[PDB]
Amino acid sequence: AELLSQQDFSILQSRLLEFLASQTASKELTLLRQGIRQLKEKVSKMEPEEMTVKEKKSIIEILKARIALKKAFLKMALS
Amino acid sequence: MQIDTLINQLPGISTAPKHQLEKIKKLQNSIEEKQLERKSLESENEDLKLQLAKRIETFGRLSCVLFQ
Repeated sequence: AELLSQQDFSILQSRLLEFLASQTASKELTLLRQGIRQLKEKVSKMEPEEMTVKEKKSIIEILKARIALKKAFLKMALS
Repeated sequence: MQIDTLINQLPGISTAPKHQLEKIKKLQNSIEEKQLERKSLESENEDLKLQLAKRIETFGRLSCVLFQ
């Protein structure tokens, strides 16, 4: 049950809200603490895996320029 | 016994070479004309090869430059 997506964020926020509205000891808080535990372990398993997201965009575009030129040249010889 | 059986293995042949000689001359003429045909078609071949080679060369330099 592990993936670090937006949906489990919204899960977190909904847990927070439900805690606030619930408010000695709390069965909603302990559910919240399980949730933050899960997200903590999900971020601990997390790996940085970073190359520049701006560079990412740029190489998407120049690579796409490559591909378009490839198909242009290929169809050029086939004609 | 082996010599005898080999003598039987021996096929009789005319000592005269006229039949063989004529065969020989036919083969020589034959390979001569086939060699001429090969020569004509071979010159045309090499000309063709030069043409395609030029088109190749254009392709190679163009492709390299443009993609890189």
